[PDB]
Amino acid sequence: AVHLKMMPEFQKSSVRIKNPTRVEEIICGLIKGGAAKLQIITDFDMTLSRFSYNGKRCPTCHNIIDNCKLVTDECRRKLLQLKEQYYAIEVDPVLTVEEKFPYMVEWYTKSHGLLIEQGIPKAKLKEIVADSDVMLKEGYENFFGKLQQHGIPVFIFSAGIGDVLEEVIRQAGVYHSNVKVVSNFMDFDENGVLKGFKGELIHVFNKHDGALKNTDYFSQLKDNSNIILLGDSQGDLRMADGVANVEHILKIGYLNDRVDELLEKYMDSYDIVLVKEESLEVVNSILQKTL
Ligand SMILES: O=S(=O)(O)CCN1CCN(CCS(=O)(=O)O)CC1
Ligand SMILES: [Mg+2]
Repeated sequence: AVHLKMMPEFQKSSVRIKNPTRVEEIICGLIKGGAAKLQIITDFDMTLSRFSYNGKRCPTCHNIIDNCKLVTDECRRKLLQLKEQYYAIEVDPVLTVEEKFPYMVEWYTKSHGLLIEQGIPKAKLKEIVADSDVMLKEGYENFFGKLQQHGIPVFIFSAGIGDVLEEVIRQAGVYHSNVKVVSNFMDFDENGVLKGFKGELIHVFNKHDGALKNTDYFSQLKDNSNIILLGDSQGDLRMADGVANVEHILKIGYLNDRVDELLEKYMDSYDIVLVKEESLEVVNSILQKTL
């Protein structure tokens, strides 16, 4: 039997849970299925990586390139203007999420277009990442470690930049064979210089589309009918839309900012809400019981 009251990780003040009885029954099912039935579906930026550090906001994978030595101050000025204009639409309470779709396509196309003009070589991504301020959430080594030990499928589905994300986890020593990355991947020219992005754009609000376009992955994992989903946006809730069969799914959401505005909505839509929480200890505690 599962009792959250007796799990110390669940007593942290960052832990908000609307329906603890329901959470216990989902976790109960996760434990029952063990390793053989488990898979993880997660975004990257601000979920696996930190939102802030020492009162200073940490970079998204996109920001790692924005802030690097290969990008000029005038470009960063334009990237910031794009962000100020378009982020206001992202967080706009009046527009429906569907209405925000074209605006997100514009923002990401325009910001990716600014990076392309700056001339980013593939060979420099290692240095750029090593010199960046990116941080993984506390407990990432045990997170990735226990999962790889038990061969648990991990699907990292990111609206960020796939090449950057991959370099982050590679340098962290946690890009193991069980980890599949679906993101916006760079397209390089004959000289190994960024000229564009591959495939269909993934942004904060269209992850449903990509979830369905990964049938290959999810049908291979038909038996993995128990899911742990980790997100930090409302859009991350769509990341399991491609899952073959669902027996139990637990949804854990990092609420990193806009806390007063979003808390009620997060508590209604995620089973577990982690408020201004920079660790993976709650998910790790569930894995400890399950694996
Ligand atoms: O062998 S099986 O795979 O069938 C289930 C055993 N598995 C191994 C470790 N235990 C004890 C950790 S805890 O319950 O103290 O967290 C959790 C579940
Ligand atoms: Mg994110």
